[PDB]
Amino acid sequence: MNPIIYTTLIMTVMSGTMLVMISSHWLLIWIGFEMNLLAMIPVLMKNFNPRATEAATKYFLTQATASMMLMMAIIINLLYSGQWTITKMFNPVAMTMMTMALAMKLGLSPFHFWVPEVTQGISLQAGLLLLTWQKLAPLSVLCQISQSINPNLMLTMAMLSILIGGWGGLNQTQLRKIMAYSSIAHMGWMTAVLPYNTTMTILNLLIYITMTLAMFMLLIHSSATTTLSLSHTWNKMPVITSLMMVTLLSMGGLPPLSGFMPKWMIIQEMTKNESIIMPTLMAMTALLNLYFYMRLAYSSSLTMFPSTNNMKMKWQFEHTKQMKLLPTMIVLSTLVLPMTPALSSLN
Amino acid sequence: MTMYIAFILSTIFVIGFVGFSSKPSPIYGGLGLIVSGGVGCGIVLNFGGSFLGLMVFLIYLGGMLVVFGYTTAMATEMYPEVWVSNKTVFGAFVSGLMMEFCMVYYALKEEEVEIIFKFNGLGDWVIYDTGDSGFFSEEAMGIAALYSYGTWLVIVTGWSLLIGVVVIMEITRGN
Amino acid sequence: AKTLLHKYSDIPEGTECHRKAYASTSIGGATGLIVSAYSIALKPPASFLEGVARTGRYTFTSAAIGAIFGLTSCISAQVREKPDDPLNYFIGGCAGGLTLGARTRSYGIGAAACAYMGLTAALVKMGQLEGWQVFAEPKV
Amino acid sequence: SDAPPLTLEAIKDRVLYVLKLYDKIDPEKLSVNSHFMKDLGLDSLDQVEIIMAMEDEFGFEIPDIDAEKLMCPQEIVDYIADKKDVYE
Amino acid sequence: KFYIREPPHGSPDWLKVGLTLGTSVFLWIYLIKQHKEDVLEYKRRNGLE
Amino acid sequence: ARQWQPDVEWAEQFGGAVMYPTKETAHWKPPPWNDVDPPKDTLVSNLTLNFGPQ
Amino acid sequence: MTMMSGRPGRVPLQFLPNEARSLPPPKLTDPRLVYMGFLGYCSGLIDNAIRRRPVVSAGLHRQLLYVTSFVFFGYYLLKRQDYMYALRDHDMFAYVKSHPEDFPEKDKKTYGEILEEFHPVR
Amino acid sequence: MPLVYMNIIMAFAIALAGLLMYRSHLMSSLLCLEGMMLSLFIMSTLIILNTHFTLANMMPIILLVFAACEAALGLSLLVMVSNTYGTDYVQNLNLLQC
Amino acid sequence: MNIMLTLLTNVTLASLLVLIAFWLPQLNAYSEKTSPYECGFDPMGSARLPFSMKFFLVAITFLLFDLEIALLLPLPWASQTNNLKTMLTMALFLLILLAASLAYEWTQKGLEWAE
Ligand SMILES: CCCCCCCCCCCCCCCCCC(=O)OC[C@H](COP(=O)([O-])OCC(O)COP(=O)([O-])OC[C@@H](COC(=O)CCCCCCCCCCCCCCCCC)OC(=O)CCCCCCCCCCCCCCCCC)OC(=O)CCCCCCCCCCCCCCCCC
Ligand SMILES: CCCCCCCCCCCCCCCCCC(=O)OC[C@H](COP(=O)([O-])OCC(O)COP(=O)([O-])OC[C@@H](COC(=O)CCCCCCCCCCCCCCCCC)OC(=O)CCCCCCCCCCCCCCCCC)OC(=O)CCCCCCCCCCCCCCCCC
Ligand SMILES: CCCCCCCCCCCCCCCCCC(=O)OC[C@H](COP(=O)([O-])OCC(O)COP(=O)([O-])OC[C@@H](COC(=O)CCCCCCCCCCCCCCCCC)OC(=O)CCCCCCCCCCCCCCCCC)OC(=O)CCCCCCCCCCCCCCCCC
Ligand SMILES: CCCCCCCCCCCCCCCCC[C@@H](O)O[C@H](CO[C@H](O)CCCCCCCCCCCCCCC)COP(=O)(O)OCC[N+](C)(C)C
Ligand SMILES: CCCCCCCCCCCCCCCCC[C@@H](O)O[C@H](CO[C@H](O)CCCCCCCCCCCCCCC)COP(=O)(O)OCC[N+](C)(C)C
Ligand SMILES: CCCCCCCCCCCCCCCCC[C@@H](O)O[C@H](CO[C@H](O)CCCCCCCCCCCCCCC)COP(=O)(O)OCC[N+](C)(C)C
Ligand SMILES: CCCCCCCCCCCC(=O)SCCNC(=O)CCNC(=O)[C@H](O)C(C)(C)COP(=O)(O)O
Repeated sequence: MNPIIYTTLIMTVMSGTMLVMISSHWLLIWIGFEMNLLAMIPVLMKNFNPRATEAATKYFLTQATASMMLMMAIIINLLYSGQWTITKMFNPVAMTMMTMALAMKLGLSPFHFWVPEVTQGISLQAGLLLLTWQKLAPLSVLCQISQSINPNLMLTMAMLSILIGGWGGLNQTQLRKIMAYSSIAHMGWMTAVLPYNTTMTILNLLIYITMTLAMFMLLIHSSATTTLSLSHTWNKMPVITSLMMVTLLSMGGLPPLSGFMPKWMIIQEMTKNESIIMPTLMAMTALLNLYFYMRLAYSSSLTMFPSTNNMKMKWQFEHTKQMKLLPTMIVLSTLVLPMTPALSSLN
Repeated sequence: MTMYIAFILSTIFVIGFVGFSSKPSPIYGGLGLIVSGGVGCGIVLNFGGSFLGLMVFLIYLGGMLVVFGYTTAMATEMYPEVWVSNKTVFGAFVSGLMMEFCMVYYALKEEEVEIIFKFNGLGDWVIYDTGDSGFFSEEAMGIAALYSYGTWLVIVTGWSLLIGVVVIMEITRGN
Repeated sequence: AKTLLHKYSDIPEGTECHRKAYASTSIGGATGLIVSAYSIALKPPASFLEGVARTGRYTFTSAAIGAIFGLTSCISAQVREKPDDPLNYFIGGCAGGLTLGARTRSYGIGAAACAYMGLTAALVKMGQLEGWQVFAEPKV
Repeated sequence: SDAPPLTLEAIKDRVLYVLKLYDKIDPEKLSVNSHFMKDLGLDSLDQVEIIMAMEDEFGFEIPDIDAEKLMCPQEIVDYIADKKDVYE
Repeated sequence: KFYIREPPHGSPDWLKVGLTLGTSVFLWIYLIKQHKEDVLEYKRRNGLE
Repeated sequence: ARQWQPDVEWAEQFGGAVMYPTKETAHWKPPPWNDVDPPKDTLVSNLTLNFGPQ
Repeated sequence: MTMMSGRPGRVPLQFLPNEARSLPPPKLTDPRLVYMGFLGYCSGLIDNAIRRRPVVSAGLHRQLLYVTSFVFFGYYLLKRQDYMYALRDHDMFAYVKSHPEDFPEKDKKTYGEILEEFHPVR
Repeated sequence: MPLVYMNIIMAFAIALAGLLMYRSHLMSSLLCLEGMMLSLFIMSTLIILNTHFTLANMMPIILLVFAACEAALGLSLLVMVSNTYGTDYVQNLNLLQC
Repeated sequence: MNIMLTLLTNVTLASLLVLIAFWLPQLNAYSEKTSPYECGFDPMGSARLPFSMKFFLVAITFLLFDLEIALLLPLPWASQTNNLKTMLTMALFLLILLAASLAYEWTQKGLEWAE
């Protein structure tokens, strides 16, 4: 792929997302989704191999079905009220269709099956883009129509997402599938609090995006895609493994790290609405994500796995390409808990 | 009640959808989609959408020619399937036919809300407007307003078309 | 739908044990049917008849669990003259757990199901009494 | 999981099943130790056909130099066991 | 010592160093003046001084 | 004496295609080191045509 | 679910309305600003460590830029957060004032006339 | 609602069901996607014509445009899939698991 | 109403011609007469085998270029608007983007058939 072509494709993806963000008309939001998918399919296939082709095909099928359901919901809403503005849907059937379509776009359970496969089939850069930037548009649409959310369906999908993310992550040795299941669980956390406080949803999205960017950049810097490949990093760059262990602890929600701030806030917000059982179950379930993060930390930085002889050669060479935003991303992923009240700036 | 021409057309539309959704060989699926496109063009013509119906018919004819070529290239088998050569295909076709029959019967014999809402039928002619004025067609004016009102739509559509050309070229490169 | 749960909850706790058992059996059968549908969709049974058998065993297990729980809880409530008591729900839940263990023919499964299902049923009864909400409305 | 751990007994049963399906062999005068040319009175081409049936049954090709040595059901059993790495 | 070009030579890139230092200095001066103006506006609006 | 550190046998627990190996996933194979599978010998047949005699 | 985004008279993308100038600006020695500078310094140290440079002394201009950028952004973030909390308090007080029937004042009794139950510890 | 509206909505439901239940060929699923788009076009056109929403008359055309893009996208992917396997059967797309 | 009658008449006439052609003459059908034609000989393979498309990329591009026709057909009515400058700008911009798409595919060897 030409660098100019790749830049144009990335700009088209971002401009489709922004068109979704800035539109007041349902047709323009649908157009933004369509443009985003059209430009995003080639990016998944930059490095050509059968696995990338399969991931692109699965992604296209899922997103096209979601787009068709999205348009059907829009058309039913127009039928029952001659309105195109994205304010609040006037038909419960259209609302159910829209909720299911946006859940399929986000990958919430039980529409989660494509996320680990597509993440495993693409490179780490494509995985970073897919798991960070692709969540903005459906979440923005869901935030705009939050007052029309049926709480039962949304909360059921969120709880299923948390549970399934934990259970699926428990079984993985590939790092991309671990990241995908973490994404599913975090998306469940994001959508659990949506019918109550969209500011908490935005804060959770920001924290998750920062930690995911740090994780994927640390995985690109130490070019590992499996657990055993990552077990070799300590013998070449120990600082990377130490920072990765701290970031993994933050992703587990352990205080006083940054990852604790969203869940905490979400929990307290839910208790303001006499929701007690569900936050308790969600936290006890996120314990599973913490468990497999700790397993990765055990294999990567807290113990020293055996290495190979050829590693000596790698001792003689540095990294020619540096990621400029990795240190800031790590610091934001760990030490921003004392700045918690700043969330008032988000509303 | 008046000859229910629109109802017959919509029934044939649903039948063609059942035909290509039971998924026989893509030759017959394309045939069913062509039939559905022509009949939907007829429906829209009956409701006053001459340009939109003709355009959708033309667009789907071109797309189905491309689909036929691609089916002969990469979607063929030794014995292509018809709606009666397979237990699964015939079962799906029959199930769709009787499902449409049941929906129609529960619609025109009594008032019942299947999924979204309920109604009695009575033919489309009731809900018209009897608007009596004009030396033009409102559909043509609304479509032509795209170049004066819909500048933003034209911009985004043209950008998406150019990007789609670039995208197909990028995808089919291989290597 | 929630109409099945409303049909179960409309009957008073210690009255009309047959109707309450029938309602709980209906709820269990629906749950088992949904479980069978997902199992067939994600784990194909290699033949139509084996899929039918899997659906039958799943649905009968779930319906038997529901029937046993409802009957036992209603009978315990009416015999003890203690409605609005989580003990009856605990007894019914353990009866359903023993039913599941006998179905799977496992002693450990039976004991664990008794304990956990009884705890869950007692918790549900407590939530019914004190008005605990699972899906809270957005009050603030 | 894949096919169960094929044993010597199942291999021997399959070999005799496809050997008794051959029309030029008396179904009861055949034994595991019977020599094709001597006891069964077969020719070289009959032996080649038997090896073709063996290849069809056990799903793997047999070269000519080896097939010239398989001269009774027991030799076929030993060859199949060696090729499939079966100890029992 | 080294046998290769060693892009970092005995001298540092004075252009980049100057740009970085100038950016920091300008940001600090801008912050100082903005805080001064904010204090003055707050006092004028609330009638303190 | 020295601190215990993982060895090869300890390391191979994390080298399979999946944690918790069952009988169904025992035949699963880890993906290739680069994300490139070997090409399949799916030879595309040409079309054979009789041109003439008539 | 969206409390303050629909407030009347809200300019879409300002980040700092004019009325926020009526509030006292945060002091430049604000402990939150000092923590922001500390975060910038930590980012600079991690930048040195990742690039395999002397952690404490490698690029002094880079650490200075890190700290300055973090402090610069943190000042305006603190201003916006303070303004939002002030807006919340203003709206709450106005709503309480405009609805006296929902926030009644009831006379408070002294503990000598309120009967509290005693639970012995034994 | 007229019975024509119910027929069009049922057509969309049938096309969605046909897409969600896969046989071997991917081309059939692509055709189901196209049928879904056609039913959406018909439904929106009927609503806009009945309500005499003049400026919305250009809405269905835009729909068609993006339909084409989607169609093209699908066909592109199909080509590559065939090039890998000599077939468009969806059971060959199983290198990745959950 | 008239167009429906015309279509029915034309289809009826064609079907009646087919019926006459199939029921009037004397038919003698045997296996050699009805065999497939390959100029003297039995075909080696099936005619249902895959048949490679060397112009597949142009076929896909035809799909995208067919919708520019939909976008450009309302131009005679669009020419009657009061703000002719905006309409002319948008029409010229759309045609320019179409020409740019054609040029991009041409220069990237996208119009050359596969070998
Ligand atoms: C607006 C939004 C709404 C949208 C939705 C609206 C949809 C409307 C459109 C409806 C019109 C139809 C359109 C045509 C679509 C194209 C279909 C197609 O191409 O099939 C390809 C598909 C695969 O193609 P293939 O590769 O050629 O087939 C190879 C073999 O099939 C496979 O090889 P094998 O033989 O080796 O495999 C073993 C065997 C395995 O087969 C089995 O094991 C299935 C047998 C289960 C029997 C169930 C027990 C009976 C009792 C339950 C009744 C409940 C009440 C009981 C109350 C208490 C009882 C005392 O076959 C299977 O694996 C098939 C499994 C899938 C079964 C059907 C899927 C349904 C959901 C899955 C759950 C299954 C039922 C569980 C119970 C759920 C609750 C009823 O073919 C099929 O699998 C089924 C044949 C197609 C005919 C069925 C289509 C009708 C269903 C339409 C949707 C449901 C109703 C719609 C609305 C109604 C209410 C609103
Ligand atoms: C914090 C500090 C420390 C606290 C924590 C630590 C201490 C507490 C926890 C540790 C101990 C508790 C663990 C529970 C036992 C788990 C058993 C197990 O895992 O089975 C798997 C295990 C493997 O399953 P499998 O591989 O599928 O089957 C192969 C079998 O090995 C093949 O087996 P088999 O063919 O040879 O024969 C099996 C068969 C026949 O087995 C036999 O031959 C022996 C018969 C055993 C049945 C009961 C014992 C009879 C003799 C004493 C009778 C009671 C004396 C007085 C009790 C009241 C005291 C006033 O079993 C039966 O038929 C059972 C029928 C049930 C009738 C009685 C049920 C009464 C349950 C509770 C009674 C007491 C309530 C508590 C009162 C406390 C007073 C303050 O099955 C067994 O081998 C054991 C099965 C026998 C069950 C013994 C349970 C009695 C102990 C009391 C349990 C109640 C406490 C737990 C509360 C929740 C209960 C639902
Ligand atoms: C709560 C209140 C506030 C608390 C503050 C927050 C916590 C501390 C600050 C955190 C961030 C700051 C430092 C992080 C970047 C440093 C990078 C680094 O690697 O350090 C190496 C570096 C030494 O390397 P070198 O000099 O270039 O030469 C040695 C070679 O490089 C040879 O080195 P090597 O790379 O070849 O050695 C290999 C080694 C390399 O591995 C490492 O070096 C580990 C680095 C981990 C990065 C920390 C994560 C990012 C920050 C998150 C902190 C979380 C805190 C929450 C609690 C959880 C604790 C984990 O790998 C291993 O040995 C494997 C160990 C695995 C065991 C698991 C533990 C690892 C994570 C533990 C992190 C603990 C927190 C940070 C504590 C400070 C660490 C320097 O350490 C330093 O010199 C920096 C320390 C600070 C000095 C500046 C202080 C200012 C000067 C004094 C002025 C007084 C100020 C007040 C004025 C008053 C007027 C008088
Ligand atoms: C903020 C940074 C700016 C540059 C980057 C912006 C990125 C987005 C792309 C372009 C922005 C779109 C703005 C144009 C919106 C159109 C509406 C506005 O401009 O008015 C039009 C004015 O017409 C202008 O000529 C618009 C045409 C300008 C755009 C054409 C070329 C620019 C396209 C560049 C990006 C597109 C993709 C890449 C192409 C190479 C029509 O108004 P008018 O007709 O008076 O009255 C209509 C009301 N009536 C009906 C009641 C009478
Ligand atoms: C990891 C911690 C989070 C880091 C977040 C990224 C930090 C860098 C971002 C770069 C700063 C520029 C962002 C915006 C500046 C100007 C844009 C401004 O106009 O936007 C306003 C909005 O202001 C911004 O949203 C504020 C961004 C501040 C984010 C930081 C808060 C993080 C919470 C606490 C964590 C501590 C962070 C420490 C920082 C180093 C418009 O408001 P409005 O259009 O009406 O709201 C739209 C959404 N509504 C309607 C649904 C409500
Ligand atoms: C240009 C457009 C306008 C055209 C208008 C005319 C349209 C004509 C359509 C087709 C007719 C042309 C065919 C020529 C005569 C028809 C003969 C055939 O169709 O029927 C025969 C009739 O055969 C029937 O199977 C047996 C007759 C019994 C069935 C008739 C049912 C009712 C009759 C009961 C007797 C009581 C009278 C009731 C009526 C008043 C079958 O002959 P068959 O050998 O196969 O086919 C070869 C025909 N050959 C010999 C001419 C080459
Ligand atoms: C469908 C219609 C098909 C009909 C057409 C068939 C056309 C094919 C014709 C092919 C003719 C040939 O190849 S001609 C075959 C080539 N020549 C020979 O085979 C003779 C020399 N071989 C011997 O003498 C051996 O000793 C021997 C007697 C075999 C003892 O075999 P055993 O070691 O076992 O004992």
